[PDB]
Amino acid sequence: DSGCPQPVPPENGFIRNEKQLYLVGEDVEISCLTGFETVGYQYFRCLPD
Amino acid sequence: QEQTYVISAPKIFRVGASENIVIQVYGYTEAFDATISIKSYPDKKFSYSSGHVHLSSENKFQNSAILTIQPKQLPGGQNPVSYVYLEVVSKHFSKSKRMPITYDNGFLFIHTDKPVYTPDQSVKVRVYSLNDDLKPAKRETVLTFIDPEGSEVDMVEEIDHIGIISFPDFKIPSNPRYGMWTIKAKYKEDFSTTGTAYFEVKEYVLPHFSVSIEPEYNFIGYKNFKNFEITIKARYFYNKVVTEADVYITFGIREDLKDDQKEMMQTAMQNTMLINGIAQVTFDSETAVKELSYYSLEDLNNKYLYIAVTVIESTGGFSEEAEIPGIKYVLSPYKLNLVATPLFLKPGIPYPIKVQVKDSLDQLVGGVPVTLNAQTIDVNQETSDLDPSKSVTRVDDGVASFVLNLPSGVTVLEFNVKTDAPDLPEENQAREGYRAIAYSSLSQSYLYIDWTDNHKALLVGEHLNIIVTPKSPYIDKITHYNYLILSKGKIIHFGTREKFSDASYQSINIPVTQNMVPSSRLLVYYIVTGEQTAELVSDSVWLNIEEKCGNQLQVHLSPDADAYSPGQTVSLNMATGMDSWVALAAVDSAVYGVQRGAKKPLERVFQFLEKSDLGCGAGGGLNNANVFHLAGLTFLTNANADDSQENDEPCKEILYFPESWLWEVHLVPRRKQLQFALPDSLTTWEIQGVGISNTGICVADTVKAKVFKDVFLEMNIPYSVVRGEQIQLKGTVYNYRTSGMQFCVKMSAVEGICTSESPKCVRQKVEGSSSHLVTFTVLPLEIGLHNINFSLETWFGKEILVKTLRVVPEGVKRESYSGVTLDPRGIYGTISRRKEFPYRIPLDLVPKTEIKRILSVKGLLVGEILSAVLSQEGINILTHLPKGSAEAELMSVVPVFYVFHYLETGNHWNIFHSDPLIEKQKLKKKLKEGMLSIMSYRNADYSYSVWKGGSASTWLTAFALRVLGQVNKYVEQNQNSICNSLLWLVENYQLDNGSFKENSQYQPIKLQGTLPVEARENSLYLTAFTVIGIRKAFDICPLVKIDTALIKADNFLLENTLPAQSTFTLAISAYALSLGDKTHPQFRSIVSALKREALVKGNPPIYRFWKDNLQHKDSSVPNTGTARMVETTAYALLTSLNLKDINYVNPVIKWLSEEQRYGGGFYSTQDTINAIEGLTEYSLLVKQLRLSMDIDVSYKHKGALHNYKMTDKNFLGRPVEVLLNDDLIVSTGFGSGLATVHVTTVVHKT
Ligand SMILES: *[C@@H]1O[C@H](CO)[C@@H](O[C@@H]2O[C@H](CO)[C@@H](O)[C@H](O)[C@H]2NC(C)=O)[C@H](O)[C@H]1NC(C)=O
Repeated sequence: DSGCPQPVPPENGFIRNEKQLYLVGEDVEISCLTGFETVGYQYFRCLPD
Repeated sequence: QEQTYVISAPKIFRVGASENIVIQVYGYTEAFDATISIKSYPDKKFSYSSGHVHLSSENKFQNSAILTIQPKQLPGGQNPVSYVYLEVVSKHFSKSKRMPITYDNGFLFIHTDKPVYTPDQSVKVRVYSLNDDLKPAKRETVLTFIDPEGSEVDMVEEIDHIGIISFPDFKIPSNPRYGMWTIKAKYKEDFSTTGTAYFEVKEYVLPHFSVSIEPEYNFIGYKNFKNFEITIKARYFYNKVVTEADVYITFGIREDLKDDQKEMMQTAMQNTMLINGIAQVTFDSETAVKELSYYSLEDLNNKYLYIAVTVIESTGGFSEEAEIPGIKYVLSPYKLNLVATPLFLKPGIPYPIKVQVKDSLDQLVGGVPVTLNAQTIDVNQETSDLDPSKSVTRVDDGVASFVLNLPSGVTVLEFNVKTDAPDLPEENQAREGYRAIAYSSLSQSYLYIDWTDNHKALLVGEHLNIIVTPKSPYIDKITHYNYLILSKGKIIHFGTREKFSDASYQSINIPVTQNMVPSSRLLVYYIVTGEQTAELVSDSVWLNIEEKCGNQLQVHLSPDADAYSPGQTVSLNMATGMDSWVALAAVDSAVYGVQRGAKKPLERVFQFLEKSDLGCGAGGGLNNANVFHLAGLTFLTNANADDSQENDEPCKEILYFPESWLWEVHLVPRRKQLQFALPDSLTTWEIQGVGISNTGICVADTVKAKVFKDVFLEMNIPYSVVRGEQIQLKGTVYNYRTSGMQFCVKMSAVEGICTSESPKCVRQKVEGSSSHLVTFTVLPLEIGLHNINFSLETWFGKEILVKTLRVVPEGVKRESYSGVTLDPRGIYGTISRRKEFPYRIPLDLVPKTEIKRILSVKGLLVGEILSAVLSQEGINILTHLPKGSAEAELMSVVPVFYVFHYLETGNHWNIFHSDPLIEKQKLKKKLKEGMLSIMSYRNADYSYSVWKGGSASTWLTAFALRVLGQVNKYVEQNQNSICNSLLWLVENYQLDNGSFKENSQYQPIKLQGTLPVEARENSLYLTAFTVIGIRKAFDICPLVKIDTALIKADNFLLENTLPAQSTFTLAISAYALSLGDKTHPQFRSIVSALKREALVKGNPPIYRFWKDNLQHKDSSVPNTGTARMVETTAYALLTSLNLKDINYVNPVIKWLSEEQRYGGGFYSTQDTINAIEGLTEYSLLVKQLRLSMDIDVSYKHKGALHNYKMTDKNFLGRPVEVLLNDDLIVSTGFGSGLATVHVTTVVHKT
C-alpha cells in the first residue's frame, strides 16, 4: 500500500496517535513531552509517495 | 445413475440482480415439480428467494427460476454476507451448494464536462447510473472528490430519479493542489459499486494549434538507429494547417518515462520550417550520441529518446509546445501475445491460433511476419511435429492467423510462435510458446461446438447458426443436448436441440438479441449416462456481438457547412428510436489540446460493460467443470462432477469564449430540437450526446461544429500577468480572404491598465491567406480581472475581442498552516473545546495583497470497535461464593463494585435482551451492603487489616482505598475516612526509594494479593499498587502531602522501574505511572519497553498479550501462573487505554476475551477485577471516541461563518473560505469524539 511508516517526531516530541502504518492523508499529530510545548503545525500529512 | 439433474447458475450472485437459474433433469419421464431457492448461509433459516418450476415432457424437463436476493433482506451491518445457499428440492433429489454473493450491482459512469480545469472554475459533473440489467438504477449516489494529496475534499449525495445524476457544480477549493484530482462515486446504500474519474486542475491557456508529433513508429532499432524520420504537423482547432511556422526540435536520452535528467542532445537540436503545416524531420542517433555521449550503440541504451518540439507561428504571437515522453531504444522491439485463442484442442476441428505482435510501449505493429511451429503429442506420449507455418500479421489488426489441421489422436499440442523479423536475428525477434490440451473426457464422450472461427462480429437480429456434434459412444442414448447463452453474468437464453433421426442435431438457430450486444458466451452441455455412470459433457464458445445501441440516439445540427460563424444561431436535432433522456455536452476541442491524447470521457463504454462477464477466454475448457467455470457458471449435478476444485487466479486473457457549454439534460420524446447561439470561439465544438433509457446508455456520434470567421483577431493573452510588470500582449491578425487587406488593431482598456501605443493607427497591411504578428506592451496596475477590448477596425466594419486580463500580486505566494485537535471530552487530556486564530498580518506583506485563509476539519473516526463483554454469568460475580471468614467476605463483595461499574458504563441497564441483571436497585443495595462489610475491616486508626484485630496491612489499605475511590463516583461515602487512611498510609509507611514499604502481614493472602516476585522489586510492586490506590482516591481528598507523596512514589517508580526484572512489575508500574504523568519521558521509555515484551499472533497482531517466567506452559487449568499472566496483561491493557491507544488495545481485548487462552475462568481476585476494569475502560474509551461534534466556526467581531455537523456518517469538513480580516474562532460544545481543524494562511511575501 506504501502508506507511510511511523515518522520520527521532533526531539522532545512524541507521536500522539501511534500506528504501524498510516493511510495516505492521515494526520499524525506530534505532541511535546511534559517539559515542552508544540509551537507551529504539529501535524504531518502522509503523502501518497 | 440414470436419473440425474443439472442446475446451472451464475458463478456469483449479484445482490439485487435477478439470477435466472435453469434446471435440466435426465431419465425422468413422469412430470414432477422442483423448487429452487436461495437461503441464508449457513443456517438455511431465511429464504431470500424461491422459485417453483414444473419439469415435464413439454418442458422437456427443462425450466428456470428467476431468483433475486433483495439487498435489504441480507442482514448487513458490520459484516457483509459473503455466501448463500442455492438449494433445489424435488420428489427425487435435494442438494444445496454454498454460492458466493457480490455486492456489486450496476455501473457508475462519471461524466466530467472537461478533462482540465483552471482554478476558480467549477467542475460540473454528472453520473450515469445503470442497473445490472443496464436500466436506470434510480439509486442515490455519493460523489467524492480526492485532491492528488489523496485527502478527501468533499462528499455530495444526490437522488437518482432518471439514470442521470446532475450533481451541483463543485467549485475548486480556493487553494487546490494542481494535478490529477480523483472523483469517486459510490451508491449511497447497499450496493458498493464504484465509479471513478479524473480531472487535472492546472494553470493553462487553451493552446491555439494542435502540434502533432507523429514518429513512423514508437521504437528505434538497427534499421532506424542511423536514421529515424519523425513528422511534425500542426493544425488549428478550426482545422486549417498552420501555413508557416518555425519548428524547434530538441532531443534527449531519457532512461525511463520518469522525471529525469533528460541529457539533452545539443548535437541534434534542430530547426526546420513548417512547410504548409508539415515538417518531416529525422534524428540520427549515431552523430547525436557519439558526438555528445559515451553511448556507442543501443546495446548501451535499452532506453528512450525523449523529444520535445516548439512550434512558433513565425508570423504571429502564438507558440505551442509538444512532446513525446520517450521513444524506446530497443534491441528486441516486439513481443507476441495470443488473442481469442482458447489453448484447448477440439480433436478433428481446425485449431485457429491468433497472435498479436506488440512493440515496446505497445501498439499493434500491423505488418510483422510471423511463423508458428509446433509439436503434436498423441496418446501414450506418441510425439510428432508439424511443419512451421508462416503468416504476416493483418495490417489493421496486428493478428497473424493460423489454422492447424490436428489428427483426432492429439492429446496435447505445444506450439511456438516467433517473429520472423527481417531486420533482426531470432535472438532479438522474440518468441513464445504455449500448451493446448484436449477436453480430457473421461468416457471419451465429447461435445464440440463447430464454431467456424467467426470472430467477425455478429449483427443484432440476425439468426445465429451454430452446428454442434455430440460425438459419443452412446449417441444412441443422447436424445438431445442443451444450450445456454450467457451475457454478463445472466443466463439470458437456454434451450434444447433434438437429435434428428439421422443422428444429426438441430443447430442453435436463436436470433442474437439486443441484450447480447457487448458480447455473449454460448455454453452447450449434455449428460449421457452410458453403462451405469453419468458424465456431464459440455463446451462453450465466446460470441463477439456488434456494439449496437438499443435506443440508437443520433445527434446532428440542422444547418450544415464547412463552418458556422461566431454567434450563429443553430438548431441541434436529437433523433432517437424511443423515448429517451439525453445529456448534452459541448467542449472546445482545444481542451484536449491541453493534453496529449486526452481520451473522450465515455470512450469504449461497452468495453466497460464487458467487465461484468464472469467468464474468461474465448471459451473451451480443460474439463466439464472447467468449461462451466471459464464460462462464468457453476452447477449442481449428481452426474459425478463438481467445480469446487476449479478455483483459480483472476483471469486476464484478452479477446463569450466558453470552454464548455450546452451542459443540459433533456427528455427527447423520440425527437427534439434545441436552438442556441454558437459561442464566439472560432473552434470545433465537439458536442457529445449520451442517451439514457430503459435499454441502457448510448454515447452518440460526437458532432464537431466548426466555428469560423473569414477574418479575425486572436490574442495570445497569457493566463496570468504579474502585477506591475511591463509585458507584451502578443497576438495575430488572420486574413483568410484571397485578397490582402489593410487593418488597424488597437487596444481599449480599463484604467487598471496603462498602455503604450495609444492610437487611425499605423494601419498595417496583411496579405491574402496570411497572418500578421500583432503586439501591445501593457503594465497592469492592480490585482484582479480587467476588461480589455482589443479591436480590429478593418474592411467589413470591425472586430472586437472583449477579453479579461488576470493580474496576480508580486513576490512569492507563501502558505503556512495552523490547526488544533478539538477533544471536547479530554480524549487526550486538556479539554480542547475552543481555539482562536489571530489575523496575524505578517511583517513583510506586499503592499496591497489580501491574506487568503482557508479552513477545513477532519473527523478522526474510531475505526474497528472490537466488542467484548462479560456474560450474564456475571451473576456468578453478583451471587458470589460464600461471604465467609478469612476475608472470603472481601472476595465476595469487592468484585460486586466492579460489576456494578461495568453495568453502569453501558447499555446493560439501558437494555438486557436476555437474562436481565436489570434490578439495579437491588444491585445497589448489595453494593452498599458490600461497602459496609469492607468498612467493617477498617481498624481504629484508619488502617485496614485482614482481620478486625490483625496486623495493619498497607497493601490491604491501598486496596480498600482503590475500591472506595472507584465506588465513590456511584455511592457517596464519608471522605474524612479516606483522608485519614491516605495520610496514615503516607506518613507511617513512606520511605525514600522504597515508598509504602509493607508492614508484616505474616503471610501473602494469595487469594487476594498476587504472589509477587519476592527477591527483588517486591517494593516496586507494592509502590505501584499503593500509587494506583492513591491515584484512585486522592481525587476525592486532595490533601497536599498526598500529592507530595505521589511525587515521591512516581519519581521512585520512574527511576527504579526502567531496568525491570519482571514483566509483571513492569506492567503494573507502567499502569501506575499512566495514572500519573502520562507524558513523562521515563514513563514513555517504560511503555516502549512493555510494548516490546508483548507477544502476538499474526502478521498484523490479531492477539497480543504478556507473559513472563514461562508461567504459560501450564495454562490448561486456572492457576497462579495463568492468574499472574492475566494480571500483567490487564495492567498492560489498562496502561494502553490510559494512553488511549485503541489500535494497540484491540488485540489485547481479543486475547482477554478468549478464556481458553488463559485456562478458562479467572483465578484469584486480582486478575478478575483488573479484567473487568479493563473491559469497562475500553467500553468507556470507545464511547468517548464516537465522533459526534457540531463545530461552530465564527469570526470574533462578526457573525458565524460555518457549522460543521461532524458525524461518523459525515466526518469530512468541506474547505470553507475565511477571507475576511477578522480573528477567527472555532468552538464546539461538549459534543463527542475527536476532530482536528486546520486553517491554512496563504500570503504573498516580498
Ligand atoms: C468593451 O465593449 C463592450 C461592448 O461590446 C462594452 O460593454 C458595453 O458597455 C456599455 C457601457 O457600460 C453598456 O451600455 C453596454 O450594454 C455594454 N455591452 C455589453 C455587451 O456588455 C465594454 O464596456 C467595453 N469595455 C472596454 C474596457 O472598452
